Amino acid sequence: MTYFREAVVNTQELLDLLVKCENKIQTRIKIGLNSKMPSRFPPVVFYTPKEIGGLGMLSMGHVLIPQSDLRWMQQTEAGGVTHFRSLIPNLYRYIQPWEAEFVDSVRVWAEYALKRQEANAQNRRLTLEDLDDSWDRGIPRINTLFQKDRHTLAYDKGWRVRTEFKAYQILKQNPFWWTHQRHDGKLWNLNNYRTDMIQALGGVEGILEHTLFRGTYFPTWEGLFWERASGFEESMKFKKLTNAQRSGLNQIPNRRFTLWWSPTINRANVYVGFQVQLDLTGIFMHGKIPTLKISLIQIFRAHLWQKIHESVVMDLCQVFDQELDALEIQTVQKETIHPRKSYKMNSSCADVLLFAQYKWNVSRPSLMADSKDVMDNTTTQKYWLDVQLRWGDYDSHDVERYARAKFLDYTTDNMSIYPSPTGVLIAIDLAYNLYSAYGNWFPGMKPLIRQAMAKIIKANPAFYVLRERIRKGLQLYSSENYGELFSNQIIWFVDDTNVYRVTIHKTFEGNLTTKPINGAIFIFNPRTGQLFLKIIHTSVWAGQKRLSQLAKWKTAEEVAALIRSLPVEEQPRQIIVTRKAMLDPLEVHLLDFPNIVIKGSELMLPFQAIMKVEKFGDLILKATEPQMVLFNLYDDWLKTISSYTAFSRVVLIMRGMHINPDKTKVILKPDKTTITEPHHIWPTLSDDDWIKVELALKDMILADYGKKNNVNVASLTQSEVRDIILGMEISAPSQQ
Amino acid sequence: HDTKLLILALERLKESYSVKNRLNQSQREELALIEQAYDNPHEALSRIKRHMLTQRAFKEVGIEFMDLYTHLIPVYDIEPLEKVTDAYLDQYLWYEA
Amino acid sequence: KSVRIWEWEIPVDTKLIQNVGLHAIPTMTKSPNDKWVVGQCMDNRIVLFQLVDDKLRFSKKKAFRGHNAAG
Amino acid sequence: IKGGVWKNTEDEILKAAIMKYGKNQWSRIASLLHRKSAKQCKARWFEWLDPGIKKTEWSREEDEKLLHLAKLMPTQWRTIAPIVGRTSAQCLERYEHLLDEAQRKAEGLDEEATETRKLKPGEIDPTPETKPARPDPIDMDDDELEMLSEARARLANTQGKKAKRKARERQLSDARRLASLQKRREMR
Amino acid sequence: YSNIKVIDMTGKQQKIYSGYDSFSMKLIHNLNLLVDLTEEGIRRSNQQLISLKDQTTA
Amino acid sequence: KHLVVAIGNKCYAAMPKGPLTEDHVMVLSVGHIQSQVSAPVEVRDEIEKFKSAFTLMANKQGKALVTFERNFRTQHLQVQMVMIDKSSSKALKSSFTTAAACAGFELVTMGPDESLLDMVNEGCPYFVAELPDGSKLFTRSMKGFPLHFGREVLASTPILDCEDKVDWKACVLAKEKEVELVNKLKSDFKPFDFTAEDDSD
Amino acid sequence: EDEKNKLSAKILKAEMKGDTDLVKKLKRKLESMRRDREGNILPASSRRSDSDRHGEGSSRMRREYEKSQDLDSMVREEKTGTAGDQLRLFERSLIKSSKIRRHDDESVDDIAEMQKGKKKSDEKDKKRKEKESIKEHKRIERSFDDCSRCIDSSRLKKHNIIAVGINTYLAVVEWDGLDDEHLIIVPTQHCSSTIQLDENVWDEMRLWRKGLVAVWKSQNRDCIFFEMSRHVDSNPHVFIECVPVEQEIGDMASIYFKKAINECEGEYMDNKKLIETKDLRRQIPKGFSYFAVDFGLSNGFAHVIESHDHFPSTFATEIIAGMLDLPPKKWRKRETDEMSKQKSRAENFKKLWEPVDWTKRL
Ligand SMILES: [Mg+2]
Ligand SMILES: [Zn+2]
Repeated sequence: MTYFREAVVNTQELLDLLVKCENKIQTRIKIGLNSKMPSRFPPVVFYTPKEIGGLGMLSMGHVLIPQSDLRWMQQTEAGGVTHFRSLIPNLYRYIQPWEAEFVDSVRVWAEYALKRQEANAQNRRLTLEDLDDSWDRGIPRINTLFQKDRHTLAYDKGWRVRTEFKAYQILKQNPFWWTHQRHDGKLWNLNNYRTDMIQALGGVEGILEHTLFRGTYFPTWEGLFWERASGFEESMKFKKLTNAQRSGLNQIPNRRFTLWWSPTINRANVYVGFQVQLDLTGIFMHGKIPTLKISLIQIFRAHLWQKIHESVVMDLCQVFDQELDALEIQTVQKETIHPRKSYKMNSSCADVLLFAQYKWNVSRPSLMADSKDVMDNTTTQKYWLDVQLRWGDYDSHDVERYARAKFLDYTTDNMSIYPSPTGVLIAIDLAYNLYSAYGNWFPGMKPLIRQAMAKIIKANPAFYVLRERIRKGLQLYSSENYGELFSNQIIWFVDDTNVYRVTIHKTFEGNLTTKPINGAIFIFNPRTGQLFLKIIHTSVWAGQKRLSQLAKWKTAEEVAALIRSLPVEEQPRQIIVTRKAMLDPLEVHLLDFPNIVIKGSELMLPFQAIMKVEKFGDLILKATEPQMVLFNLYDDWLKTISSYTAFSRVVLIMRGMHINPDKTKVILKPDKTTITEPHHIWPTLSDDDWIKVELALKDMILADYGKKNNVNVASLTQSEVRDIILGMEISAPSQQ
Repeated sequence: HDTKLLILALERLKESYSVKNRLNQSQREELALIEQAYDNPHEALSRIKRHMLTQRAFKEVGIEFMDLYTHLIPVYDIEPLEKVTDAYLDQYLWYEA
Repeated sequence: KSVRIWEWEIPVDTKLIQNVGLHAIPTMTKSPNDKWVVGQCMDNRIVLFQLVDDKLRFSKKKAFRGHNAAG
Repeated sequence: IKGGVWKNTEDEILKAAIMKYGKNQWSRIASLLHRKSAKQCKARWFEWLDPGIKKTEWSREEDEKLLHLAKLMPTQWRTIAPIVGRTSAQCLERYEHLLDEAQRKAEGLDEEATETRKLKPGEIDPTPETKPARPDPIDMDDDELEMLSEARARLANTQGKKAKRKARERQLSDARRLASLQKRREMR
Repeated sequence: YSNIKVIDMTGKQQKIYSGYDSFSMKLIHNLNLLVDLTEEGIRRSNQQLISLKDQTTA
Repeated sequence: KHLVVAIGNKCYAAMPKGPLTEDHVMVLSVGHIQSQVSAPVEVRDEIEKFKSAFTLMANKQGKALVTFERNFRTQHLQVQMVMIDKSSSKALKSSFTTAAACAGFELVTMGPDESLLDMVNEGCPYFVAELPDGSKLFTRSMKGFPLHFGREVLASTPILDCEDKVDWKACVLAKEKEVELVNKLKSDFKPFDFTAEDDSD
Repeated sequence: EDEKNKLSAKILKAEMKGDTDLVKKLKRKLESMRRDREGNILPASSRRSDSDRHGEGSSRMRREYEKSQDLDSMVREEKTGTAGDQLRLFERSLIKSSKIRRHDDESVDDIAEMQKGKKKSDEKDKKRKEKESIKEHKRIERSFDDCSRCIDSSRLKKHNIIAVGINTYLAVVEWDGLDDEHLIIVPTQHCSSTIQLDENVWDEMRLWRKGLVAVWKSQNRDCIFFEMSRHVDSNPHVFIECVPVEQEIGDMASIYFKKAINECEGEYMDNKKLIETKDLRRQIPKGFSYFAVDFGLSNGFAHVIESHDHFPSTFATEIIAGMLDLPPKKWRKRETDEMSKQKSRAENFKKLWEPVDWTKRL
């Protein structure tokens, strides 16, 4: 198309050939996937190309798209599920004809000579603006001046005939035999074709969501990158040189691609075929899509389909175990989890049975999307819940309609068993993480399931196991709470920056030499005000030169030992870290625990100011052993201010003291007669005197921040004081 | 000019293997000679000049055909230590010509 | 064609004696003093081992073949 | 790595390898010679080591024919080599030596013979197949002896995989015959 | 491990313990906890009100 | 034990079994220490004090003091101290750099007090030689390093001209002569010995 | 212990003074590891029981599929195990499947269910995986011990250094670099990319950059800051090179790298072939090799490496040498002329660096 681009359109017997060849290539992929009909094959697989897809077919065929296929579906916070609705290009339009290139190249090289001839008299440095403007123009392009080789390339004179003679030197046929593109700087640009190809799909939201990505469901696209296909596709398969046997294997490299597309490719729309179920699993597999079966066997490996079903049921039970009173449930019963209930698809039994002593009215049968119900249609009290798991395909991730249809079928099918007529069915699509409920609701139930189910989805670690196995099979990796701290739970902050520390002093060389020093681990609970402070003198620093990596392990090991020894009743529910690389050594030690969760704080924390607490640490440095010291950071503050203000105050005062620390020596004594008493950590100031220094410190933080920000007042006073009270890293206007 | 002509020669030879990637012995001997020719570059020119003056009789050429279904093409693999001399000479002849 | 020394109540192979010179031993007799143990080889050979040496590379310090047996 | 001068053991392993496998297996022959492998074995045999390679002095008519043909051909030396059958290297070094012989003849005879053309300037040589055959030294030991030992074994082997393996199955069936016979003898 | 030193500065006077064993074995609370509880009720309701009004206009 | 010359605090000075000269003394640590980089500061400080003390003793004799340390295939910290003529002191730099180039490594030149601790961390084998002017010669290339390289350089013809003494085992003197040299060393060092009056505490 | 060396030594020391009662007094003083995709280093774990949990029934892959374990062990598994451990389950099942005659009606992964092998193969693979874990550990520890960049290194070249911060240091290159003032910023302790630096060391690396721009701006130069981080799969130590250029080159440099990065690898590699840099710690995932280049304080360009054979390890030095018309020896060789060359260079820059108060306020 680059060489022939003027001629090819008139050559239309060649256009018939190009349609034939493009169709042949597609047929070869269809055969490799094993198929004998178009119907399971939407175009989208090929054209989705590098960015998402992994293939990347450029087209010259008038492939009329299925576009009635182009519908994508999303779940709202209400549990209601919303639907969204929308010819792929020939290159020929994008590839500029040679007439255009020859006229455009004459004028662009002419105007460069004028601009350079101007620039030679003007001796002024040549503009960046024109060089960014003219980039794709000239037969020797203008970017050829950028080429970096060009000081040598000036001496390469044979090169166009020489590239033709390479056909005698080298056994591989070269399509670009005519263009040494470092001289020809590059006579085409695909980027408009790729971007329009996404538009012709409606790609970015629509096609991503469509395939497997809803199974990964984590955020949008922007974080996500594809790793190398590490696994059996590469390392031994290359090493052994078996190639007679590798011809027998030859589907296996397709495995990464086939898994991602398989929600499309598996889809039941064969024109002709029959449906088979993968054992111990609810997946229906249509034809022998070659690699997919082992890929799914490796994802599901062990019972996990059953294990997901029982875990969400018992998490539902645990909600009802708490919501006994507000629902008038005298007990919640867990029915027998028959070991095939979760993947027998013809029938179901209730899983959770609720008991009551109440007079009660219940809705006719209704969806989570119905925000109010005919809740007086009937009076009854006995309730069942039933949970159905699903693995959707692009023809059907229907879960609103599937929840409706399966509820009606199983309640009416005599093969089913149910304890009462008043029931909800819960449906979850493991291929898409969509959920739906269809139910005879009593009034309280619908908002509870709505709230619980959303929180359940993330929490329910059996889904985490499934997702992480999908991510690993995909090799696809991503680059990436303020009310919770007060709210109720046992939550800790932890530090590692003060643990391993080194001091610098100059040798008689006049260059700098290092000496290492004792360091502290800072652990803090914001709701109780309680601080634990573990000192590391001897044990780590004597032992190794690894000490930084060992110090991370020892930080996680010492905090693990603290949690393990001190309670079983009041072990932290959450631990919060800014150092988030610190999450990973904690996580392995939490594997002894399971019951504890770690979060990455998303907000900046005092711990650099704890280096100023290291001044009080110097009183610790006087101690000779790796002792532990216990503190509460709240004095008289502990009663009155402690929940609401004192976290905000301590965050503000502690962060402020770091950039202020000499100035804080003055400000801590707002009047010279004021004092800090030995039984307190903070100055003896009342309410209003604490407010005066608090407001001064807050404004002084904003004043120093204002010195960069100096356009500060109008936006940053309203928005950024909130965000600085949170502690966001606010650097946004250039980053936006 | 010679040091710059040698760069153009060596980078032409290396370009074929950057595409081809798989190296038996002879591609390993050639890439060793090309990488050597960079750190040698004044020495490598001295060999190339000495080769062009003295040697006059050469190691055997291998021949292979390239299968385009309407017509074969004949492909020759000259010995690597000579190819750098031929490759410098090709660049030099065309530059002076 | 190996001699394996195993511990009481323990199923795993604590010590493995393995050499090509090891062979099927149909009869083994231990001295009552525990000083020596005798082994008969099917190719009309007798080889002596020390019960405490465990020199797992195997050895033939003293061997005899004067018997006219046929295994 | 490949190349450099040819020892004795490499020529003699080359001859011996040429005896069992040789006249065009040479990739297989290189398996016995490290460091001299595919192309260099063939080039050593045909240029230097072939019988009939006529390593003797250049007579009158051979020198006549070589100068006659150098005037007739220009530089065609691979074609010239069959006619004089003294091959390509032998022609070229003789021809260049005869060109030296004329200019040197009076004035060079003592000094120009000696003060330039006496040796290469320490440089590495592309010829070494054609020039020599070094003796193996008085204490040749472990480089030569390793390949000498590999050569002797590979010259002896004479058997396929199946014959070597089924010979063990004959031995192992004989061993099972002894064990199973004796159990029959004693349990009967 | 039982001999690992703890110092306690949480009370008005310092104490030293054989920390891990002893600390593992180791009216006004309701008045304190209730005023924090009620104010958190107020603030959470207040933030819900602000966010709901913005969402309502959206 | 008869070969010990002087015995300060962290370190003691002793004559080797095979001395290059009559004034060759070595300073070793009484605790089992691999090198000066592993040695505490007080051990290294006394080594620098011995260097100063022996230089003053050498200065009375009209000699310069040369020191070097070899941390390679050793388990006990040993510092060698050899006294040479002032003329040979200038030759040291050319002798060391020539011997290093012949051995196949580079000596790096450091100023009046730099290399000993600062260039490398504990556990690294290293050789260091300090010249009488205070500059240090240091190298990290210890693979195949000659164990007697420091003795070999000092024993060369322009310095001491005692190439036979390079191998310490051959030059070993009789026990009666060894006691004489140690007693002579003790007497000459005794006026300069500043440690003899630190004992009051 | 070492104080015993003083008193053991002081015995003769009193006798050198010859006060026999001092002799008595000093005598009476004595004579009375694994990697993860995030690029952490974490404690190892071993599959000691996983050979025995399987049901001893059907063919191999069915046993692995049926074996049963609770969500506890599955959460532990999924947090410890890399994707390699999941994908390696292909091997023994399908390697033997390659020999078997296939029909399009029932085939590739069907035959993979049918293959047998049992405990002798599991023991050999179990021992293999254990040996590979030890090899991984030894490889990791070698990457710490052969690291010349850590201040704890045995291979350190400390005379390179011109300034040291709390967590980072600034030094002259070890070679005939592109300029006498060719400098590097290095983290004092080991990490394999700047993205893997957490907030204090990340921000401290940026802090040097304001000083260096100001120092070279006083010369009317511009400067290029770039990271080559091929290291990330293997754990070598990152540094940012700080190369000064003439202002006329600085104005062009963003053009040169913008072009070259679009050409560094084949056209059909998977990810985006160029990243514009704004929030780099969130734009490129941890554990990916990448290149990034910044021009003065302006955030520049990055690329995520996918073919370490194709993307050249010298990339930016070739480009900047191509802006400076230098001969290839200035970037191909890394000719390590050091002894006097670095000392004069380090001291000369140090004399130029000292006005930057960040050097002194610490
Ligand atoms: Mg076969
Ligand atoms: Zn490092």
